[PDB]
Amino acid sequence: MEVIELNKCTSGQSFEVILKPPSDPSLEEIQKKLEAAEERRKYQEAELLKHLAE
Amino acid sequence: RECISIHVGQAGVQIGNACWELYCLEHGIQPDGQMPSDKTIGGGDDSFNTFFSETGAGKHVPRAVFVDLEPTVIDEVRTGTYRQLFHPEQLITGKEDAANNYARGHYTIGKEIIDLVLDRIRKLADQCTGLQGFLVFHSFGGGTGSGFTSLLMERLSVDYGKKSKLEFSIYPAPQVSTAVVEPYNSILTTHTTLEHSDCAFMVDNEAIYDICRRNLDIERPTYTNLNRLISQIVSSITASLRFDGALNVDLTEFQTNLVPYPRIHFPLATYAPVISAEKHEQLSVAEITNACFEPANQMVKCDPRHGKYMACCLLYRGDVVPKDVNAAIATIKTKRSIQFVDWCPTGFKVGINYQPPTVVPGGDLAKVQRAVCMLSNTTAIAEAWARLDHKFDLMYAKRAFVHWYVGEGMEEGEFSEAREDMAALEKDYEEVGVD
Amino acid sequence: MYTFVVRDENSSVYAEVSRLLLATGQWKRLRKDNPRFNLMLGERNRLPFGRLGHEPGLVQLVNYYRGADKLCRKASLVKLIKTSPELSESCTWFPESYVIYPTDEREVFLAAYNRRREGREGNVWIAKGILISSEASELLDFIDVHVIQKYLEKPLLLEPGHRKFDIRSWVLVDHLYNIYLYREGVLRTSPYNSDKTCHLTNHCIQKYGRYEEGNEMFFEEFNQYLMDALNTTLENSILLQIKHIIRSCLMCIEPAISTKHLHYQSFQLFGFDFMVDEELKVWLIEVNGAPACAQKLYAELCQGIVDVAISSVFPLATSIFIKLHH
Amino acid sequence: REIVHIQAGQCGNQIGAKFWEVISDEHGIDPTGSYHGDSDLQLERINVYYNEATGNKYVPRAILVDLEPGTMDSVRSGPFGQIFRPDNFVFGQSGAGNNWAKGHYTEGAELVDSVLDVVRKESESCDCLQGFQLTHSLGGGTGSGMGTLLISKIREEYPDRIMNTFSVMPSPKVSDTVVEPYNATLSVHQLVENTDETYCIDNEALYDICFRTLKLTTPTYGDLNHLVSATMSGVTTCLRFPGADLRKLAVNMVPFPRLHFFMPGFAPLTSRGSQQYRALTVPELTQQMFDSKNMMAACDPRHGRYLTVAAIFRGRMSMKEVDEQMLNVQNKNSSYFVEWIPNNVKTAVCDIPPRGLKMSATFIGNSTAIQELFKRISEQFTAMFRRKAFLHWYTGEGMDEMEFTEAESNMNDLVSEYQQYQDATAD
Ligand SMILES: C=C/C=C\[C@H](C)[C@@H]1OC(=O)/C=C\C=C\[C@@H](C)[C@@H](O)C[C@H](O)/C=C\[C@H](C)[C@H](O)[C@@H](C)C[C@@H](C)CC[C@@H](O)[C@@H]1C
Ligand SMILES: Nc1nc2c(ncn2[C@@H]2O[C@H](COP(=O)(O)OP(=O)(O)OP(=O)(O)O)[C@@H](O)[C@H]2O)c(=O)[nH]1
Ligand SMILES: Nc1ncnc2c1ncn2[C@@H]1O[C@H](COP(=O)(O)OP(=O)(O)CP(=O)(O)O)[C@@H](O)[C@H]1O
Ligand SMILES: Nc1nc2c(ncn2[C@@H]2O[C@H](COP(=O)(O)OP(=O)(O)O)[C@@H](O)[C@H]2O)c(=O)[nH]1
Ligand SMILES: [Ca+2]
Ligand SMILES: [Ca+2]
Ligand SMILES: [Mg+2]
Ligand SMILES: [Mg+2]
Repeated sequence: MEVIELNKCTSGQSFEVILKPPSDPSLEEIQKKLEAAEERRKYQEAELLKHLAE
Repeated sequence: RECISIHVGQAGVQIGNACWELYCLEHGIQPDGQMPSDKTIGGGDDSFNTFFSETGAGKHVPRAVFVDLEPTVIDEVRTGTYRQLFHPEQLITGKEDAANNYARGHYTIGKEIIDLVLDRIRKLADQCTGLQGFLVFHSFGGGTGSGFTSLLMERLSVDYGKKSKLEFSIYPAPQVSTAVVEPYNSILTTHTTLEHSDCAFMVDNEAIYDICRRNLDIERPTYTNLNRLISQIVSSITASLRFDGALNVDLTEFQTNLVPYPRIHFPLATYAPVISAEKHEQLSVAEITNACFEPANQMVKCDPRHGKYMACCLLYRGDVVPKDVNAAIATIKTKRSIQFVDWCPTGFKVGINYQPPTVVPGGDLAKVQRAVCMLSNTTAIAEAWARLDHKFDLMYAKRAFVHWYVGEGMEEGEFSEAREDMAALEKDYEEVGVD
Repeated sequence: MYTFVVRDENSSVYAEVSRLLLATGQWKRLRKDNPRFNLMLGERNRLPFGRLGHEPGLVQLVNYYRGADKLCRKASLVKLIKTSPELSESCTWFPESYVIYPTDEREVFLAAYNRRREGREGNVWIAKGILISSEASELLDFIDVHVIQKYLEKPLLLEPGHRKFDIRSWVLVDHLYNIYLYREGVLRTSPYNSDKTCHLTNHCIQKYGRYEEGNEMFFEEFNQYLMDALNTTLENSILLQIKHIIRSCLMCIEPAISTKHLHYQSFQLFGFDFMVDEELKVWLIEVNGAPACAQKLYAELCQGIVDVAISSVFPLATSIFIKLHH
Repeated sequence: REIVHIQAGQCGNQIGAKFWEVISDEHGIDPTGSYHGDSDLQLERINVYYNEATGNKYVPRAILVDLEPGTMDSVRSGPFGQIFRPDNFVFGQSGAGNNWAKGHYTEGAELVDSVLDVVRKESESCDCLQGFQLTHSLGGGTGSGMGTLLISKIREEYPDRIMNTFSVMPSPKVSDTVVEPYNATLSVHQLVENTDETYCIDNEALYDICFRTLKLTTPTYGDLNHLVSATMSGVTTCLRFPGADLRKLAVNMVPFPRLHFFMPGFAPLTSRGSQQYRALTVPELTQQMFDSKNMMAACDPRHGRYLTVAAIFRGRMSMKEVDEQMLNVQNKNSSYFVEWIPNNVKTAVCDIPPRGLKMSATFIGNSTAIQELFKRISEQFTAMFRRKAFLHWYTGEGMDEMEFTEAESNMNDLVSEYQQYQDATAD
């Protein structure tokens, strides 16, 4: 074993125990997606209202 | 260096309530906001000020925003014991919720409330001389927790590009859920949030439920039961930011210590001991450390023996000295199955905070003299993605319930894109972990 | 009543355990993908262990130990014995073996081979699609993952006939990790010529049958032969050693695979393969995780599985096993 | 939050009236609209169904519709008839002659704007309207024809609100006129398109429960309606008491837009033979609830498979015991739940039981068995239509035969849809 980096604050302590060494979308793009969703909802509504008017 | 908490949806809000209540007990903050030990009135930059700012009358105000698309859960906050703690701007409610529909939380209602939320978050940011980043609490299965949270996280990457974002996420469990569509919402929100979260702590309600039945002997746990136990885990995970310490004292250290690969950013949490307050025998450092390798004590049920560790971190509260930890570590490594990936060092980062855990008076959890929360990045947690992915696959092959999401303006293609991203996530875990 | 599913349509044994369950009127078989089962008679490969033990209110049991391949892959068994502190020094019942890929021991194999031929010792090995040969180059050209294992040149030969053999023992490990050795074993038998037929005893590499029906000989007789031929018993000369090897292998991996304190439960039926040399010393050959049975023994043994591994968890409204202790 | 309730035609207003009697009682609202209960739990979610009038008077958010005045008069005279807002009775004088065309196109058209006026006024005072609920029959003319006209006009004015119905299906066993199959087939067409959740109440099942289980020799519509009001009280407990808005319920109960026709059930169903006072255990409640003899659509659940199942328990009982029995029955009926909707049986508990019962249970199932109800209607419809029997009553109101063909074609399509999902496996 190997115990390193022992820090002793007044509220406790911390240290590392070693046991073996080894071996984005912009704001506009987000807006496009949301408005796209809005338009598909609005299209679907318009079909409904048109169908009801019939 | 300040931290801003964001509580999204019913699960995030109610867990946020349990956490801030616990914080106040731990820091000596009365319900009315006053903090007698804080001898610097209306100022100072002590350790606990990373979570609380101060008014001129001496009030200690959480650095928190609560958002929900429906007002009845946030009304609890407005009327609870610690109501006097918050101000109205920090509480944001809509009129009607996402109906467990990710598409409704993200597209339909999200689009309409995000700028208000970002504005209210901006108002806390401007109070911070050195903002660290955000801790985001939410369910996977709620329409709001899943759908609005992923919108928020995208926008937080845009507005606070250089800030860390951590997640505490409630993973769905049929024992304490009435919904059938949570596998959809879960995948949809993980796919969209993945690039934008630095480190996410998943809590499986199944595990919390079973720890409450077994350890606390509660025939049928309530959310209040589940949230008090969760808030112990959150508190011990965040104590390093709120108390004088050297381990995990800023959000970026979480990523540094637990996350070698950006996508594999879901540590397994394990807590001990959980002791019924009605009881008791007081466990040793070696015993509670040994408990951290018991699947029964994990926040997500899975079997770490059949995966590989990439990193591992032990957080002790209470009467613990380093010599005890090392002897206990030495012993367990000769007994237990523990295999790190060959390209990581086999080791533990240990932090001890001398203040023993705090409990809600009259709650079901016994006050103990020492406890430990182990944070380990295991490939074994991939079991939970496989479970979730399989439930998704079962409904999705018949397109069951899909019309509800499409009807909110989502494209069917987003299900596939999300699912294929999760398939790659599972492939990533296998590569890291199997021979 | 109890429910189970079936997902290995080729399981010789569990097809019979499935039929017995049905005969008790208290088990019913759901389609193979129904998730609300008490028992899974699961698939040999890719068994979805990580989806077990998350059905509300359901106690779930499966007939394979996740992780047991470490003993039933010929390659894995070798690394386990070599690198397990519990077996490394202590293993005097396993032939000298080496892993060799077409973490590799090509250089170490050649080191012990030089000792052998140079010392003029017996230097015949068997790599395993098997090939027994005495020249090291003749073996490797065949391998281009196999293991190369020292071929036992002085095997115990049954008489008359001068015939090789092997011993299969069936081992059931229940959810509590009791180790149950089935009272019945079989010999599988070949004359030995110091032509892969008298050198390979597999039941397929033979199929012949004049000495014993089906080239298989059971313990009642093999004991009598040892008494008549060698003034010893099956228990003293061989079975003590078999019980010790089973316990060593299975106790070794118990911490890695035990399902106590786990959210689902495991049992598994194993077939250990053994060799006996002419000094009545016993040698573990391989461990089979998906064994068939002797036609004669299917009945008794499949009822033992239900009695000891299944009904032990889902009870219904003498003993054929030897319990190997801890 | 708020629901607007509509009841249309004879059957709709009679069942509607009992429902308001029952739940008014459960909420401690006396016949004058004054509150006299004993628990905050009664008032916690009272606005979902009641408006508040000055002086802590609670007025049902209910619209009463009909084309002749008889049943409306009888309601005003009934027990809680004073409780209804006078302006909310909307009615004509012609009647609809048990004729869908008259309810939907000729007599009904005349009266529908007046109903939409009352609906608007009730909507406008809602803090946040969840949706609408309509009770009606499908065999008559006003409930069936005007009712579905109303739903169409509500959807046009409120396209993004939930629309649910409690719909009494006809059966020859409890029949008023021979044209019922026509009226119901024309209505199912509308319902397939314009409701989010329809509770199918089959008068045949109601009758058989009263006859075979309740041991009632000669049931009355009063009897049937008591069963229906208890069931309506059960399914809406999760809306009226702490526990679920209409949309979140539909999202988790309706996996495909067209298959939203539910089979309700109630328990206990027992004979009053000195058994009525016997405490009923949680096992008894749960076994009954899933028994065929307890379901109010004459459909054998064993003949199909459940897509989703909601079970609501009422009273003070072991929540532990409840889970144990719900799980036990899923293991029994493992065969009857589709395997491609994980965890599709869900349970709620509410401590406030119905008046006069220590505990009760209401069952709500989305079962492919319901296909049997629609194919029965289809068969009866076809027997008459192939000979154009009784068609002149409809063509004389301006309808063409082609509209009958479309409705029949639409219902048979629905039946084949249930059949597909009954045979679908995860394989
Ligand atoms: C004829 C049986 C009457 C009572 C039973 C002994 C039993 O309740 C019981 O054991 C005990 C109490 C029931 C109290 C409530 C509910 C009250 O509405 C009952 C009503 O007064 C009785 C009969 C009405 C006028 C109808 O004829 C009937 C069809 C309604 C339906 C809800 C009854 C189902 C039974 O299983 C019931 C719940
Ligand atoms: N542990 C815990 N889980 C909760 C809590 N509240 C809800 N859940 C779980 O969260 C999921 C439901 O999501 P919610 O958070 O209620 O939904 P939401 O984010 O409010 O979104 P909508 O209601 O759909 O608009 C289910 O899995 C519940 O079990 C809570 O307080 N604690
Ligand atoms: N080291 C050794 N010395 C002598 N004979 C050996 C040997 N290793 C293997 N054999 C012989 O070769 C046969 C096959 O061995 P092995 O079990 O390794 O192959 P296999 O797995 O394909 C057959 P099975 O699974 O049925 O046991 C054995 O029955 C045995 O007689
Ligand atoms: N259960 C029940 N069914 C009824 C009642 N009244 C009528 N029915 C049935 O409803 C259908 C007739 O519709 P009805 O409501 O009388 O015609 P409407 O007034 O024009 O809507 C037939 O199926 C009748 O059996 C009632 O009070 N209860
Ligand atoms: Ca201060
Ligand atoms: Ca083999
Ligand atoms: Mg909510
Ligand atoms: Mg009538």
